[PDB]
Amino acid sequence: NRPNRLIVDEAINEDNSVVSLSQPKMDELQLFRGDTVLLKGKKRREAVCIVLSDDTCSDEKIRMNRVVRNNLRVRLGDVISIQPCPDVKYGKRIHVLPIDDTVEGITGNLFEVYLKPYFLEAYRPIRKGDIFLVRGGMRAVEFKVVETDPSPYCIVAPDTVIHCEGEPIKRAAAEESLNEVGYDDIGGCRKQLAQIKEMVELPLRHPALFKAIGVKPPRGILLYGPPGTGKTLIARAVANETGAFFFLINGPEIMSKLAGESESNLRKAFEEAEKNAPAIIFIDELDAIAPKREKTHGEVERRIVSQLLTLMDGLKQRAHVIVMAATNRPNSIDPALRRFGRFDREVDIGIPDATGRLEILQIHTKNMKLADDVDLEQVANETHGHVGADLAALCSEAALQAIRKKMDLIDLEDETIDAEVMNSLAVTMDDFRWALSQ
Amino acid sequence: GILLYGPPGTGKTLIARAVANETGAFFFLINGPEIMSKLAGESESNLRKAFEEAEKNAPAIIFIDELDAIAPKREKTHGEVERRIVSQLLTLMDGLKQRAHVIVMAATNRPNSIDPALRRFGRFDREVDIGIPDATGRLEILQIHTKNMKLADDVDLEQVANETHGHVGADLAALCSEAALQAIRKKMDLIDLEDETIDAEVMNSLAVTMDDFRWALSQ
Amino acid sequence: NRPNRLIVDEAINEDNSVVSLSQPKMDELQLFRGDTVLLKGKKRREAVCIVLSDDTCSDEKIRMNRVVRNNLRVRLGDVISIQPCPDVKYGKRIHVLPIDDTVEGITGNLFEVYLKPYFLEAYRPIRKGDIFLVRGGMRAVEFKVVETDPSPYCIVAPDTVIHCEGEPIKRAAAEESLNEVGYDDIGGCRKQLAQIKEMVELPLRHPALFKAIGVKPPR
Amino acid sequence: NRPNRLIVDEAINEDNSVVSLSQPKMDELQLFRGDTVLLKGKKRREAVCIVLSDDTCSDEKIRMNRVVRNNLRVRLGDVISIQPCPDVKYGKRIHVLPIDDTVEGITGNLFEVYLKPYFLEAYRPIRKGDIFLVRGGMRAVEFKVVETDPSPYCIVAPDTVIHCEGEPIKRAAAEESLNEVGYDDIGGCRKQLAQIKEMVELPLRHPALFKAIGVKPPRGILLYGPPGTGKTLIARAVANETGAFFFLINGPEIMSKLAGESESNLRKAFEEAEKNAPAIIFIDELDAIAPKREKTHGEVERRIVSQLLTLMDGLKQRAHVIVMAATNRPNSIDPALRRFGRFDREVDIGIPDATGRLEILQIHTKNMKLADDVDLEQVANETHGHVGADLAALCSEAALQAIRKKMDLIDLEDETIDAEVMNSLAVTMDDFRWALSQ
Amino acid sequence: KLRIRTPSGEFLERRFLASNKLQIVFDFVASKGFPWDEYKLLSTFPRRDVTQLDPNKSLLEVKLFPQETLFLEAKE
Amino acid sequence: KLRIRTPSGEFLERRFLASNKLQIVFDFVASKGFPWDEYKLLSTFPRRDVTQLDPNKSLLEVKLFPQETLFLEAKE
Ligand SMILES: Nc1ncnc2c1ncn2[C@@H]1O[C@H](COP(=O)(O)OP(=O)(O)O)[C@@H](O)[C@H]1O
Ligand SMILES: Nc1ncnc2c1ncn2[C@@H]1O[C@H](COP(=O)(O)OP(=O)(O)O)[C@@H](O)[C@H]1O
Ligand SMILES: Nc1ncnc2c1ncn2[C@@H]1O[C@H](COP(=O)(O)OP(=O)(O)O)[C@@H](O)[C@H]1O
Ligand SMILES: Nc1ncnc2c1ncn2[C@@H]1O[C@H](COP(=O)(O)OP(=O)(O)O)[C@@H](O)[C@H]1O
Repeated sequence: NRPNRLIVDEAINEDNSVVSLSQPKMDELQLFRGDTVLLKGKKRREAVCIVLSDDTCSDEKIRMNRVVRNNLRVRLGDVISIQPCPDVKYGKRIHVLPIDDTVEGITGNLFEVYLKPYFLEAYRPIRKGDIFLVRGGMRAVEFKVVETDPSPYCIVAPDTVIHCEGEPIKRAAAEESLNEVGYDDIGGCRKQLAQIKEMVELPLRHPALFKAIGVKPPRGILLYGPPGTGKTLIARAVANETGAFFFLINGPEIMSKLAGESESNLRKAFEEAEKNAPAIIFIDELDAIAPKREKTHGEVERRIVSQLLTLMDGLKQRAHVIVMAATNRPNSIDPALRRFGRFDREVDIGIPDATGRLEILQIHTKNMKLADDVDLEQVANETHGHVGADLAALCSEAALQAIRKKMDLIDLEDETIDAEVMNSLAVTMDDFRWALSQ
Repeated sequence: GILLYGPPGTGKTLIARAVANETGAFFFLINGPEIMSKLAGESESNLRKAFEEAEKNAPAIIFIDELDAIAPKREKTHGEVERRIVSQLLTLMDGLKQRAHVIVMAATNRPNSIDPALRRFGRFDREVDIGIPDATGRLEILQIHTKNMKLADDVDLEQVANETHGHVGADLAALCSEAALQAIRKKMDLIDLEDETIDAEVMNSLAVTMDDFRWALSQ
Repeated sequence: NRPNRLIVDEAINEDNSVVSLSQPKMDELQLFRGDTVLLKGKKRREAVCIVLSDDTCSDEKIRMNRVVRNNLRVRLGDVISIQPCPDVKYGKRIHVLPIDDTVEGITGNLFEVYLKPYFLEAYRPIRKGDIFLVRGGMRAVEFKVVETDPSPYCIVAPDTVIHCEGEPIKRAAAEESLNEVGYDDIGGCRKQLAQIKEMVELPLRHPALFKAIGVKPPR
Repeated sequence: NRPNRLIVDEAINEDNSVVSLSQPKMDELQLFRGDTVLLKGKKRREAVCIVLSDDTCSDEKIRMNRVVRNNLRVRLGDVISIQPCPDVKYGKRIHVLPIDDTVEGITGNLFEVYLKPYFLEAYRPIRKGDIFLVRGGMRAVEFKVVETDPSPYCIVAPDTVIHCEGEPIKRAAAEESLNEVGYDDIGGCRKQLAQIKEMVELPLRHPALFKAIGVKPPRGILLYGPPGTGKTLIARAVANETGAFFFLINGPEIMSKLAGESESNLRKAFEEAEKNAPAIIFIDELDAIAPKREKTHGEVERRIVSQLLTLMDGLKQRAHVIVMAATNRPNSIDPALRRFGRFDREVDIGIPDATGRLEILQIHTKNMKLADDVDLEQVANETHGHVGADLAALCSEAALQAIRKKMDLIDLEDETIDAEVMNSLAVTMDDFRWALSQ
Repeated sequence: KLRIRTPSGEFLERRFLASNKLQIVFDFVASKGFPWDEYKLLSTFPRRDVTQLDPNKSLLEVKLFPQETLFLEAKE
Repeated sequence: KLRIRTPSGEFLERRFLASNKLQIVFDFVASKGFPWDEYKLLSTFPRRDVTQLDPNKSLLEVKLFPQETLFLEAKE
């Protein structure tokens, strides 16, 4: 409508305090790099951020991280309003408190470990009632801004007093965990993720439309790839990002149950999804439930496959349920699953390139202090033929080595490390080397 | 008994339902998977029930979808409960009196899929091959599936028909859907103003363009 | 902290009365080959041993057999304190009794079979409340030192009277069987054992850490 | 020391008159965008060009197209000298003549078709004795600058008289065809091409080194990929770009010969290569000569495999011969070929991504007039699973359709088209569509 | 910083802030005997005619690179 | 065009050509009560301290964007 309205898009820069616009749009709106902007979203929520320019950003779109989106209570594809906020005063006193779930087990001075370096010389704009995320000591903590010096907005500047009262707040019902999986946790499947996004856009984000139109939305999406490529991740992310109910069916779980309990659980899954729609069902290890008729020895197994087919077929268009399933290759599974109504769409999540590996490594080192000696590009380059799971494990193994080495040196009075010492602990390239060498 | 043999998506279920509607006959659908999902006798009961119901509301067409699920060849039929079901079907078919005014239509991929007993004199004694369509047929199918759609002048359904080599009806139908949804998706971005999730009117104002088809064909 | 603190490591020499240090560390602590040392561990438990030098021993580590570890109530990877104990007096009378489980079926004079050759010209340092292990006659017997001449420590020297009262003692809850399997019972898998050790170190020996961190340990 | 010396690198911009430097280097040398520069190379050859700035260009390197390299008689990795040339005067009269090979069959006014739009408002610096390349009418013509107004250099400016006398010049021995295959003709195998480049650098470009050192250079490189991925291209390009003798062995050809004639031809190939070293031998369809011992029915076939092994083994390090061979998969060929001395290195040339497809399409439309309606990106996107050969053929088919359509309209007095009308003919998107639809 | 060449090939140098409208550049060329009517301002690599670009747009918006060589030709 | 913020958070605006040495910017901040010794000039997104960058380098070379917000903090 008005040019101040833009469409929420994914973020190139992962800094909580940054939003991105096309230079055209910035010019049009007379915005200068670094200008504090005020963003308005749903539930009359508001947020203040720093604007920068992204070449890739479409003129009608804004790029914001998931922190901002949550604060504005918007999802990807929603519309927001942007206005300048030049009245930003270096506020004197801010009061921030952590959310309980995020700080369980953490036993540090949250200020020194999290808050201090977050805000330090950042000149970060903050608003009351904002929840922000600080990563470190192999964790990520969510803090809510309980009070700010100027009541609406403030810039946390060097002399800004940051106060933590030290009583962890509860999580309100509308507040979503930033520890939930999102697209930002998935690296390397850009194009595939994009396809799936498009597929689920209308059915999940705009269900009503299907009452008005006779066009049939895609019902089943089959994610084929080797193990550890992030198929489960993708499904969960899509659910979270579209705000859809997620029901997990795990092949082994189903097959562990006796006789009808299998099929009951299957039906129940479908029914539950139908009820909490819009919904995504994810079938992990579909090959376990529904192999080819050749490999299907025994009648109980055939019954289960049959049930699944019927269940899929029984999904009405108005049910607003998408079923996503993961398997190794299409040749793994009974071809009936690929019929018109059933898994009619396939996406291939494959082994990533070095570029993708780098993104994956980045994702899995985000809560880690990495020494300057760490060359994730090197790691990316040498880790030929590795899938996400491999890389993730490599990062773990490196961390644990680091910890192991330090635990030996904590033979003095020092406790089992600590949140602080964990935050002081840097994973070094040698740690990665140990892992790669193992 | 009429046996409709063809690859998936050729419109076997369509044909049966159409014939029923056009002749004004009761239509009972038996779906292989559904039957086989049931436990033990519940399978065979449901089979009997289908036949009985049809007999009652005759003239009637029974359609067996995915007949290969109910009645594979004796080789592929591992286990006795499965053999019982095939047997039941044979008996049920045989038990159909001429006076019953019931035709049974069944769909499968190839005659070699199914137990040859089904092709005996009384049983599925007639076969029709519904095959992959020619370009001419593809065009008709595209036309059918764009009938409720506003198509821009740029749309060349003949082009689409020509380039969609080896596509069956289901493929074409899906292509049309995908094109529509793309169109909607594009417009939903522009409805960022004040308008709700489209509308009957805006849906009617929305034209699917050749680019929309192109996106679909390219996907 | 203080250099007297070291990390418990596996033992190259399986003699109950021997602990091993790097020569550097021995020099640093001014320790002479054969010097009796006093080791302090958890539950305020204590033990006295003979120190020797191992080339392979890392400077920050001590090598002790499983006997010692149990007496110090420490496990591999724990920290202990080492101080010299030059006040070791050839004690006159020690009283040792076997643990019941270890002597079931054994029908000898424990002295002649086990105790005598264990201590004989060994000049072994002993402390009260120590459990030691003597191997022979296709068995291994655990004896507890119930009383020593000088109350804390003693060196069992030739003229030392060794007395067994002949009532087998019960096993207290904190006391672990030396007939349990340990790394000392595994030969040939050095490198593989090392890998597994590392794998289980943090999850088994330091579980708490996993509350504070989001890294996933090997399952 | 001296900073005017730079290392010849591949070219991002394919304009004949452009060379690229890092801005740092341009600043260091006080160069302004568009400044005419004089480049000095081997055989005391010289060239004048326009300088621009490439981000990717390493400070110590210069990017120049193959036209320039040839004019400077340098190869990739050579060193050149750059000096400013501000004394360049808009020259009055230049005289250019085409090389015979390039113009065979061309029957146009070379001026209007090639020369005019090349120079038009380009303000191109030219030097006497330069050979430049103009692409059009599904051909590329090489012209030599025979005379220029100011004797050394000139800028061809609007009023510059361009004269073509119309006697095609012969090709001198040092002058290389720009119709020869080079890296610029290979799209999509960036990383693989880079590896091969490194492999052959020292043995082909610096053979002498192997007299001084005892390190063994790679002898055999095995290029594995599906058909049409450009394995033959790669080999020929590498040969051309390194200036090495290229001997082609084609499996079928060898196997067509009777008995010893096979093995003789094999030996001869090796001997010939040895003689004209540094050399690359390329074995096309190696699977024909050397299948696995299982599939090798008959003794004459086994003899040939054996011969090849011995021939490979018999290559002394000082021979300065690299053997490159192409096959579908390593499982195709006798495993003995992968021993230490033999094909000890494998590179996988795979199916290209859309990005690579676009490059390939660009390569194959370079001599073609494409209407504005042509969207090569579209073509690239929709041509999933296509290899280079597929794309190349698509471009041909589109061209020929275009020609076919026009040939109908040339039903008037006009002859079978012409160089001119061919140059006037544009391939349209519909032409591509026809091809894609076929 | 723009280096403009006369049709005789004489270099003319001037610096303008990117915020300056293209008209500022036009006036600069209009200072010498180069009217917008009688003369065109051409760009090479890329090839464009700045003359016909909107004068009100910023030098940044007319996509003129921090350094650009420009040429003058009579609109004849 | 650089917008520099005082430690009190007051915007100071000035335009310099990219060719201008960073020293020109230093002198501008040195105009107000902000000596190089007593005050630092910080950049955010990216995070850097321009104060310590070479004054002789061009504003383009010091990688200052055509628009950049900068901040002043006492070197304490
Ligand atoms: N593309 C990816 N980007 C980031 N992490 C990934 C990716 N693929 C896998 N992982 C990591 O591997 C873990 C296991 O992968 P998972 O989602 O189970 O995939 P799959 O379903 O193929 O086994 C994920 O939680 C994540 O840590
Ligand atoms: N010939 C056709 N004409 C129109 N639509 C068709 C045709 N063939 C297939 N379809 C479409 O594909 C869908 C799936 O085919 P269906 O009728 O179930 O037959 P089959 O049993 O061969 O899959 C049809 O409902 C219709 O949407
Ligand atoms: N590496 C070893 N060191 C010591 N004893 C061993 C070793 N390997 C096997 N043994 C002996 O062999 C017996 C069988 O060992 P066990 O753990 O059952 O092996 P596995 O699980 O491989 O069958 C054990 O009683 C043990 O005495
Ligand atoms: N990567 C590529 N870049 C450019 N052209 C290619 C590429 N791959 C294939 N081609 C085209 O296809 C033709 C056949 O390639 P060729 O070298 O014979 O491949 P292969 O050796 O795998 O059969 C080449 O002449 C070229 O035009």
